[PDB]
Amino acid sequence: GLTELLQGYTVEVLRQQPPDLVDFAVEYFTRLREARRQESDTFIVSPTTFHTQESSAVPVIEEDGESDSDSEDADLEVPVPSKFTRRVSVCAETFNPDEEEEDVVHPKTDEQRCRLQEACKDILLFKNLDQEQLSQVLDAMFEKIVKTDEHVIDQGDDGDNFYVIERGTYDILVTKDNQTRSVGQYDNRGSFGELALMYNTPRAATIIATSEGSLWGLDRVTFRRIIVKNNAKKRKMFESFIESVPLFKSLEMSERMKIVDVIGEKIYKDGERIIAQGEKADSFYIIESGEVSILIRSKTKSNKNGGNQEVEIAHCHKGQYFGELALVTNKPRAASAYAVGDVKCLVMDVQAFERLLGPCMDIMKRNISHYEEQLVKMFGSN
Amino acid sequence: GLTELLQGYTVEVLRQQPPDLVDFAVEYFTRLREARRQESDTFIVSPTTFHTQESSAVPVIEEDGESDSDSEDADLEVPVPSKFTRRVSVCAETFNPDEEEEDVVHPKTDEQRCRLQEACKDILLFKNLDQEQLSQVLDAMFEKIVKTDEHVIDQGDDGDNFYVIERGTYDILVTKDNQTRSVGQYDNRGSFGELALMYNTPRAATIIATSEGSLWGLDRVTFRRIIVKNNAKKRKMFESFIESVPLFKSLEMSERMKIVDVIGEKIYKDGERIIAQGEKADSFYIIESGEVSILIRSKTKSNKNGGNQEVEIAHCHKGQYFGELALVTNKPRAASAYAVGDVKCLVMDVQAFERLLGPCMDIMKRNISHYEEQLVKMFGSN
Amino acid sequence: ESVKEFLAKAKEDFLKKWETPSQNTAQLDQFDRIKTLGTGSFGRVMLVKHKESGNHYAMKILDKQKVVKLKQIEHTLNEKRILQAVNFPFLVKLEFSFKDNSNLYMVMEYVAGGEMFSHLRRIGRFSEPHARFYAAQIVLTFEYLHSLDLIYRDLKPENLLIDQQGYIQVTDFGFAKRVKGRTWTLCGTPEYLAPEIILSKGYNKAVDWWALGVLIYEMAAGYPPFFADQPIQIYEKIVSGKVRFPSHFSSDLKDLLRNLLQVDLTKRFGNLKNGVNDIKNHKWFATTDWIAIYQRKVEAPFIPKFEEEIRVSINEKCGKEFTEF
Amino acid sequence: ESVKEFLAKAKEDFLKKWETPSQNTAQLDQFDRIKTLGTGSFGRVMLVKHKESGNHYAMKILDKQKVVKLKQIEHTLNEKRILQAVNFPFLVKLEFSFKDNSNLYMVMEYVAGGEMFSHLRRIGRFSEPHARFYAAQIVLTFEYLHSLDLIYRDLKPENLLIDQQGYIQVTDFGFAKRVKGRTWTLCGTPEYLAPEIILSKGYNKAVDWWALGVLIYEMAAGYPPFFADQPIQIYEKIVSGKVRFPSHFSSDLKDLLRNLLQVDLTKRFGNLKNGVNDIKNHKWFATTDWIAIYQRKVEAPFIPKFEEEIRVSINEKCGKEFTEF
Amino acid sequence: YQPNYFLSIPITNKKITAGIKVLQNSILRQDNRLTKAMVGDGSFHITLLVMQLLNEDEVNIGTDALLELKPFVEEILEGKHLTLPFHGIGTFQGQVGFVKLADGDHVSALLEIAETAKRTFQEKGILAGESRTFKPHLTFMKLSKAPMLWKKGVRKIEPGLYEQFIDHRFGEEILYQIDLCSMLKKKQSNGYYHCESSIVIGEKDRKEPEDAELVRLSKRLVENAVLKAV
Repeated sequence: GLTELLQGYTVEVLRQQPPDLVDFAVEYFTRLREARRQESDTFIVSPTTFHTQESSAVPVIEEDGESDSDSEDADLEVPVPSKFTRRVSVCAETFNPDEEEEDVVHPKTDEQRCRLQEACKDILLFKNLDQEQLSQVLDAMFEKIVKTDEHVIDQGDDGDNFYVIERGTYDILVTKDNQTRSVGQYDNRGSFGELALMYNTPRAATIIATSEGSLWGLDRVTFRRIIVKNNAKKRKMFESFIESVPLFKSLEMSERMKIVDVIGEKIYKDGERIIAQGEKADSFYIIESGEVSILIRSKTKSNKNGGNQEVEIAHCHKGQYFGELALVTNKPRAASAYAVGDVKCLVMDVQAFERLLGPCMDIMKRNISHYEEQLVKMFGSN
Repeated sequence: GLTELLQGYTVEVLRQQPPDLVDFAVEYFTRLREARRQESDTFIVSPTTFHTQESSAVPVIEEDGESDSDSEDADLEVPVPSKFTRRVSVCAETFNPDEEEEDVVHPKTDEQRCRLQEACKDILLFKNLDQEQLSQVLDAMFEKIVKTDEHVIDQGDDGDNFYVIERGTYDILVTKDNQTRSVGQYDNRGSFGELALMYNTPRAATIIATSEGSLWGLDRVTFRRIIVKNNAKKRKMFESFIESVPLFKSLEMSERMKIVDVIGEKIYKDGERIIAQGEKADSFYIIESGEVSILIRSKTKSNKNGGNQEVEIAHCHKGQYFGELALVTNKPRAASAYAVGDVKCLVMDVQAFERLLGPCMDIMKRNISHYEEQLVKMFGSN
Repeated sequence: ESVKEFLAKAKEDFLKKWETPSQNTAQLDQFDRIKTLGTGSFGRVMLVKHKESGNHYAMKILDKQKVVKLKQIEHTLNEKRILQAVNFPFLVKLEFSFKDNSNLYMVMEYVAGGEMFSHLRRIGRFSEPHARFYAAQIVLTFEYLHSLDLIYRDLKPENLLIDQQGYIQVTDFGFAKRVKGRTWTLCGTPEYLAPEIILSKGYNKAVDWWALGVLIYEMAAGYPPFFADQPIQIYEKIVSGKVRFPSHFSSDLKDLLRNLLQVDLTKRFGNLKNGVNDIKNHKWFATTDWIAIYQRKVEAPFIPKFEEEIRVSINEKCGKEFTEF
Repeated sequence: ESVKEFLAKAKEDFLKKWETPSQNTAQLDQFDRIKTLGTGSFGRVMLVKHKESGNHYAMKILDKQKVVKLKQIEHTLNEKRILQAVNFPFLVKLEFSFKDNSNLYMVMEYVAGGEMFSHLRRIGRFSEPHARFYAAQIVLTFEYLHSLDLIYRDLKPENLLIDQQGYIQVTDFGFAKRVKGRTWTLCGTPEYLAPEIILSKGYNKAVDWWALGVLIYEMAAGYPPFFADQPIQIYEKIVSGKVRFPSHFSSDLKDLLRNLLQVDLTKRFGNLKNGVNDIKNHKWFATTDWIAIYQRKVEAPFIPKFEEEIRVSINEKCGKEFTEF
Repeated sequence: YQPNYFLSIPITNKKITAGIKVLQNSILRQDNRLTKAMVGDGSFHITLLVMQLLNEDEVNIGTDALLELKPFVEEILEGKHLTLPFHGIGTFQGQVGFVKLADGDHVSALLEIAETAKRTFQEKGILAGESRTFKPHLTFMKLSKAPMLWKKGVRKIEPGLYEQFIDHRFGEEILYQIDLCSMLKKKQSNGYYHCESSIVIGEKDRKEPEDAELVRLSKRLVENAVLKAV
């Protein structure tokens, strides 16, 4: 195409006669380029994707739901049932009965003490205590003031004291299994916890004050010691009065104690009759204080008549005994006996004496070298 | 150019093997069109000069003219100073001295006249004139009013009057050779032209008024006539008083005139002493008016003492004379003489009289028939 | 009679061992260890076997230090002195005793038998003949003990064991005490307490006989004579002495029991002039062969059915007081 | 003495010619005419010669008409009457007088000599002897004139001629006047005026003597005694009479001059008692032979060195007044 | 005079002679009895100068004169090839048919070479040249070559016969070889005239021996394109 290109330019140069061949070439060749066609505008483009999937899966994992718990659950009760049938031996605190060596002061008015006595009449431990022990015991009772709403005793708690109400009101409660019942009330009167005076054991009920009140209390240890000490002193004393009685000298220690165990005491005011002539001789006496006058109405001396008055055969004092013949015979009393002043005698029933030691005559013979002496004493002159 | 243009393109096509013929042509001819660098700019600054010159001397000269200067210097030159000038005669106008026969009225206040007198004191022609003549002369002075710028007198002009300034200012000028000098001024005072009163002669200076003024003037002819007339009258009068004196009768006319020429006059107020007794007798008197009392103190009459008072020896009147003895002796005055009222006497000195006429004694003898008479008159009784 | 012989020889044998306790006898390394049945609510009792002889015994473990607290430490030091000094066929035996820093170990005999309480409660009550059989054994045991001035004080089904021969064997001498004169501790079991104990009047041998009356009654009835739900009521009944007998109780039995359960000491069997013979000669015991029961030749009416590792302290502690042992 | 003789005969001769003036004497046709020296500033004087005798004369031409103006016409008609009546050796001579329509022609004698003014000025001043020589001639001339009561009044070098014989010849009688008594015209020459003339006091013979004093002074000094540049000052000096004499002036001269230049008429020489003898007998004139000087026999000290055609009027004019001539 | 020798410019451009062969054949298919009038294959030439060489010495002299002519022709061309364009057909009075030499600057140069040739040969003593104007042409047929044509009515070349080739560009011959040819001797095997001698004008022919190389061709390509545009 080179010769044809040069020829086409030359033909137009010859036709047009341009004065400037270089400018004419620029224009001619530029125009020749222009004629060729053609520029094209870019097409709009759209993107589309198509796909097919053919996969089948055997395995899948499925998890569903949630766990929520509203409240805690009580544990199941044990299947096994246990039953107990056994009681432990009880035991109080020990104590040297025999008086250690003299080594409790709680004031009380006559009305208060008098009221304490009344409140204690029926309590078995107090019921048959002598005058003295009861006094020492009341002496030992300490006061306990309580403010309303206060717990005197609480069920289950260990017990050490017995209480007498002085003032106030109280509610009594008893819990049985899971239930608690307000079972009864006290209104300025009452007592409770007597068992505590025996040994230590759980309180069986709860007592609460419902007002300001006052209670008299007694501790077991104090109560037991007062009583034992006193009874052990009494025993030693009874023992002595039996021991100094010559008729009983052949008695063994244990035999004297059997007597001490059961022997009685009696107080007589001056002038009152102790033994009446004629009635049946059931017991004998041992004077531990005072004096006794033995009288006989001299009639039973002949065949019908005489004296019919009063004659003193004997006159006994501390340590002596009378009524001894009831131990060796069974005839009505020979004479009467009257208290000369204030008297205190140990009284022993003859039948009880025999059941315990056998007949008195055998005891008198035990020691043969004194048998005669004894016989003359019992059936003799003086 | 066509083949060569296309050859450059075709060489490059063959060398470069372009893929497209036409695009390569556009680029080639565009770059060839760009290629030409032909346009150019030239700015020229250059120094052009001629290296050498040849110098030849020139004889020419240049001159300038100074500004004109005008100066005047006062010059004095004396030519052939001589001291040889001939002197010409002078002559005033003639006049018949002897009074023709009574046949000038210019008013003047006392101050004006009094001032004229003062202005005239030193002028020689006026200097020693008697009271009367001076009065007549001032009477004759006419007034001349002058307006400023006016010439009172002009140098060279003939002169006829003498002037006294009354009012005004004046400039005096004097021309010497070709020069005129304003030499001096007058300010309401002055006089000039005195020479004009003597004879006619040229004015020696020029006087010009510089304001309105007034001058008193006096014409020569009037002035000379007043004076001559008066002196010629006085002479005739003196002549008469000498002539009627008998002692001088033998005197010749010319001899009396010599006396008249020199004789004096004196005025005496009533009572004043004219001659004192005792002083030297030098002159004699001739009463022309009034009276004179001659007294003598009568002591010079014996030998020591007496009268010593006043005695009147004689009493003279108009026409009489006294003191005559001074003419014939040389002894002190015999008596005193006093004026009796207003007196006017002619006084003649004896020594002058002798020098002029010789001793008086000879004159008395001239006429011998009267010699005795004369002698008795002079040395006689009365 | 031989009764006197036996007791005389008995007191001799006892006073000898009583006034010279057999202290620390055997060595702990002669005995091994088997089961460990000895819990409950106190003490540590574990079974054990012997070496050479290879016998079975019941060893009570009492930590020398464990003592000092509790309720008492003498009711034991004393308990040991008694078990060691006594010898009877119906009484348990202290076989071996020893201590040292461990200190106070009781090697009791062992009878693989049954409890009296369990047997009685199961069958309800024993026939009178069977009850009389056990009773005789307790009467004889009390006669022996009282012969030595020792009181048991804790009689009750719970403290009685039935051995493999069907005879009674008494256990637990916790309250046993040698007393010549009178004593005063309020102890025993509620149901079995004597009036004098409850009231603190002082007492001795008579309480054991009262307890026997209670024991015999319960065996023949199934329940104790003074039963009640509240301890207080039990005691008030005990003090009143009033007793009501079941319909089936025979006359001889009622009579014997009225005499054993006597609140009045002047009328209580065992406490009177003849002592234990008032009981032995009672019509209820007429068909009883006392010697036979003693020699265990009679045929019992019932044959019963048949852990950790502690160490010493390598040093003796509370031995500065438990010397006597 | 002959002095009186001479003067007497002199007065006679004079009074005769004075009271009968010799009028129109000679005829104009007897005299010819030569040079014409007579100008100056007034009058027409021309030289002339005579016929028969053939002499030389000086003829003054005074036109009869020319008169009437000027200053005066009598100071001439009078001048003529005097010249004709007087006769002295040292005085010029009126030889012939005549008039008619021409009228008044003066035929004065002629001396071909020199002027006194020119001579004095040239040599400055004369020696006293020479001055005395001329002075004597003037004294004698004044004595003659005063003898006839005539005063000259114009003495001065300018009016004096020195003839060929060396003697003085006085000219110009312009102011000459016959006066017996006193006269008054103020005339003369400034330098030579007398005080009395300047002051108008009246005067006569005394002024001629004063003038002589001035004349003698100037001859012996070369300048006048009261000289000054201004006329006024000259007169004031004249009136004061004060004079200063040159050093060379002799005593006799000074004295004579103090007496001639006396302002005081009572002391002026010539005016006193002896008149002219006070002068003739003065020591300064002692060597003077008065007769000798008069006869001109003395030898003078200095011998000096040695136009148009007018007509009448054919008719007499101003002759109707100038009769006397 | 009758020449027997000539200077010949052989036609070596195969396109020219092939085009003439076509022309001759087209005339012959129109009238086959013009066969012997056609100039022979291989004989095509331009006559530059005719002459007489009348003996062996003169034939040698001609050869010498041809050799002497070489530098003169090189001088005349002034470093440019002489290109002879053959275009169109003409006749000399209908008896001689020829391909025309195209007008251009080459014609004057060719004439100058012919006149210088004439002078060179005459100065060696050879009667050469003619008085008639040099009018170079490329003969393709002459009726005189076939005398029987008159004898049978064909007495001029019919202008219609070559009508289609009237403005046919046969091609361009560049002057290079000049042959001294015998008119009367037996023709060469290839059909050309018997040649006594030859010279070559070309250097061969370049201003510079060294290759441009091929730079000039751009001149040939451009000049040919311009000629075609006209």
